[PDB]
Amino acid sequence: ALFVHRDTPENNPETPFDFTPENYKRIEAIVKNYPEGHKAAAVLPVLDLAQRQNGWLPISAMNKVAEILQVPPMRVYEVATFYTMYNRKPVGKYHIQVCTTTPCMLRNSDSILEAIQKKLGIKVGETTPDKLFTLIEVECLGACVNAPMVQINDNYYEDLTPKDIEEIIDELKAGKIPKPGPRSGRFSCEPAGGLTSLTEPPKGPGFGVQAGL
Amino acid sequence: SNLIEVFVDGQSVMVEPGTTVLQACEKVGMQIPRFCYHERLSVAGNCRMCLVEIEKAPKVVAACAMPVMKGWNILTNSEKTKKAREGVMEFLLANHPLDCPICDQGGECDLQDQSMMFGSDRSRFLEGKRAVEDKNIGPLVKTIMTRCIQCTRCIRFASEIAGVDDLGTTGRGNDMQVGTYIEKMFMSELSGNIIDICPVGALTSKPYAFTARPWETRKTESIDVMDAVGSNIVVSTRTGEVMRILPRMHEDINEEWISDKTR
Amino acid sequence: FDNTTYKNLQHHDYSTYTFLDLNLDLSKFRMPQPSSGRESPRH
Amino acid sequence: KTSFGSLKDEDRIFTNLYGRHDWRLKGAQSRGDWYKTKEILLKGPDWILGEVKTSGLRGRGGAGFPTGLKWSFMNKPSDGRPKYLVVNADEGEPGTCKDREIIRHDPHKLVEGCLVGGRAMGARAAYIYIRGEFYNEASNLQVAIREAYEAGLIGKNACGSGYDFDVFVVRGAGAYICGEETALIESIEGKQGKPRLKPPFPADVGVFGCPTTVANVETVAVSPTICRRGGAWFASFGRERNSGTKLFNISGHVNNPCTVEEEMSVPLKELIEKHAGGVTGGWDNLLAVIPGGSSTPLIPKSVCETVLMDFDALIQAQTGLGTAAVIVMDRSTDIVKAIARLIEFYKHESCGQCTPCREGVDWMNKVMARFVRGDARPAEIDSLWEISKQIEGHTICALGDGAAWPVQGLIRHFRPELEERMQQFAQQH
Ligand SMILES: Cc1cc2nc3c(=O)[nH]c(=O)nc-3n(C[C@H](O)[C@H](O)[C@H](O)COP(=O)(O)O)c2cc1C
Ligand code: SF4
Ligand code: SF4
Ligand code: SF4
Ligand code: FES
Ligand code: FES
Ligand SMILES: [K+]
Repeated sequence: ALFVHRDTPENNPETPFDFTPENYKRIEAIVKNYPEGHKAAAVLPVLDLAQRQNGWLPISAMNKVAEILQVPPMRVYEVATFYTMYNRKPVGKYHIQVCTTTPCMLRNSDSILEAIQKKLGIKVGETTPDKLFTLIEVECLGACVNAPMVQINDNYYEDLTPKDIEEIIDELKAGKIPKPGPRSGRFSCEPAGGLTSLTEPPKGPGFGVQAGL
Repeated sequence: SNLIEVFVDGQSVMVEPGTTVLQACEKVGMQIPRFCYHERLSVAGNCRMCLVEIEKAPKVVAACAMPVMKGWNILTNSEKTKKAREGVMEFLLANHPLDCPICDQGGECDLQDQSMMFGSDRSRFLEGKRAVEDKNIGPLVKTIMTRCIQCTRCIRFASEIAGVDDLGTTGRGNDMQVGTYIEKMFMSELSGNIIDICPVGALTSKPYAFTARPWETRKTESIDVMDAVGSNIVVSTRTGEVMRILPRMHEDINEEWISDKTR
Repeated sequence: FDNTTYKNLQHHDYSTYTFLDLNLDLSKFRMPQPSSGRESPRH
Repeated sequence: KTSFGSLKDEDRIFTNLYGRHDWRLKGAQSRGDWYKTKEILLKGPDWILGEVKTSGLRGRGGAGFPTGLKWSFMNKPSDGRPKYLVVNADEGEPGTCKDREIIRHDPHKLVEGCLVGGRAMGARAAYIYIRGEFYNEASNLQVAIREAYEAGLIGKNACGSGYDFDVFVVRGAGAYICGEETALIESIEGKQGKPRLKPPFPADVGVFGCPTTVANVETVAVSPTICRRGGAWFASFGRERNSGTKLFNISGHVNNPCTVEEEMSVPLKELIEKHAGGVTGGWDNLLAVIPGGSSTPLIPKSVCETVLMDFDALIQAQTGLGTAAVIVMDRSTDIVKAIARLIEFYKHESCGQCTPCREGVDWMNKVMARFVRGDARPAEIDSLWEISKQIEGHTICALGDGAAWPVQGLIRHFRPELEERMQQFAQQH
């Protein structure tokens, strides 16, 4: 990945981009979350909204965000290139993001990564020729107790095995969307083979309240 | 009345509140090493070359940014201070390119000189070095950005002195790069001043390139006549030829800047 | 009292604009923002 | 007390930790949330801060600073600027996933904590900075916030106490460094997530240049229960200056990796076998444990035998509690490769602002890569140790320290493994 921009036919300042009228209503609500006189605070959410509409960020999208919020364009380029979730070149319909940090590495995240590469016929960092999937590695995704796991767009898929990740790809490739969450049988982060705590009904309002309150 | 008392190596100094540790040391004639700090720019505190030990404090403090407290004893020459300087210098030079013979900064380089005075004399870096691509920002300033030490002086000057928010940092970590991101020219009437404030040969005068070394130039202190401001200048000559024009500090006229026509 | 099923199933149906739709939905409740006194730091 | 770690369900705070009950307002109220919130707000900030102080609560974000004293920096007359509470939900420390469960399964505890904690500080609003990957978790929090607004619990006249309070949710864009308190604030302001030097401290000049307190999600979420049940109840768990209950994440080489709430100062071995189902291959197969997320030095099996999980105990073991995220490594682990991957993580996350971490961490990463293959000399181990000491304590923020400590832990307890690899490589070349 490069952190300088070179204009091309597919990505230059005249590349067409504008927010849809509905997304301008969403931008107005975003900007109102911050004190008057501090509109630059909306750069990150608005820049991310431009990506949620367009899928990625052409330089023309960065210029529009700067124009709307009246910030210098360079200050938007700085944000776009600093945060890893901004796609500065096109990505596939399904951005597969495999966590390969140590807690996930210990629970065999390499097998998940090899399973995906074998199925899609692409290497890490590539897009499939059909442009349906892009594959990359990422750092801890905050689901370590559910390792190994991947994120596809907004959804987590956890407690994976090579068989499980192939089924998810087959479902996305078939037009369906699979359910997020663990695939090992458990629901979330509880220990497998039965709960070890929180097995009794929770207490009700006012339980254990100190006197004098 | 309003002054507070601090000590620099046990020597009492009276300073106004808000004075930084670096400024208190200046009052006793001790210049703390620096790279990112410039008295005419906003405080950055990112190079860490100014780290200094405060007596009875386990953690060294950035002298450029830290305001001094009453009764502090700043130890500008203690072993802790010296080891911090060597470590920071070691990190600055780890990826710096072996460019001194071909680099125009050589001979008047703050990285060379503070390495000699405050750094170690050898390397224990056994890896390959980083290398970054150059940026075209106009006909006046040549960029060799592998030499950049990411001090952000040019960014702060462009934004604050020149009022041009065109320079910034892109990327993260060891890949962080100073530039414009897009292909752009930094053509402001005060643009040439980033050559002076860049501590290294990352930003250099294109017209001047390769023509002289600092130690051989004769300095004539003179005045600029390109406008009616009367900016104070130094005319650098060698063997009877004018080699370049530099600013000369004058607080009441041009501070330490000149315009590009003057330069 | 059931403790055997998962009660956090709503997010299975969340969409691309779900978070920002809720933020827009919440604008009607926010107290008026404070003002630094100018339009921006460059004014 | 001498033994700790048999916490009863009635003493647990996050009673929907596993999402087996309705996470929404109706379920949250049935479980005690939002109960008598008006009375707490009418008691005043000094009473609320007093409760937080006597509970001995400490920061659950990884640094463990006394919460009651920290929150008291905001108890001062207004100078005209608004005051803000920023709740840290960035959750980036590898091994740590506790704050994720609170946000999606007990969101109303976090919202109520924002109001109670905000009241004590005198804040007008709370900004909840959640990492951008947690999209579904953020939407759950927004749904809960909308429920609280419509019931009058927050907003104008919050809970009928006459206190106006807003709760905003701001999402990140993918940066572990944005969990650092000043980097988080800069990120909220629309800049790169680069930390600030201190002073000024956030309680004086913070988000938008205004008085601000940054608090971890878990620190905030427990504050309403400490007020209802009292600081003395909380302080009856764990050792002195190590009070309360704590969320633990047990990942790595354990039979049943899980998140669980347990009492502070529980033995590490007791935690791993009572809740996680023991070490994969049994306790004798244990090699090393990272007790508090990737930034805390590892400890070997010998130390793991009797170490307690609290700030003081783990410090004496030459590590730290951190986020209380326990990563377990068994005897089949390539320990050098495991730590090298963490150094690679810190290489990818360093903001690049300041010299020792921008250059030093990348340098340490290169050395560790050669150490994994054994392509080095034993003299380079002391060099690497010295390099890590030049980063620690010389950077703007603690990410530099968090990169040096894992390296120091490996050299401290696994030097012969490093030297053995070097011998093999030399023998084969
Ligand atoms: C690199 C880095 C990442 C951090 N990430 C988090 C985080 O994700 N969540 C958190 O609560 N604190 C994090 N911290 C610690 C915060 O800076 C801060 O100490 C904490 O949020 C204060 O809240 P507390 O007192 O409730 O713990 C991080 C610190 C560093 C240096
Ligand atoms: S900037 Fe200084 S140290 Fe670097 S190559 Fe040029 S003269 Fe040498
Ligand atoms: S180009 Fe020069 S002035 Fe600008 S950040 Fe790099 S070293 Fe500093
Ligand atoms: S220590 Fe690293 S992450 Fe922290 S400010 Fe310095 S460069 Fe940025
Ligand atoms: S290490 Fe993969 S989710 Fe944390
Ligand atoms: S001169 Fe102080 S950190 Fe750079
Ligand atoms: K220069």
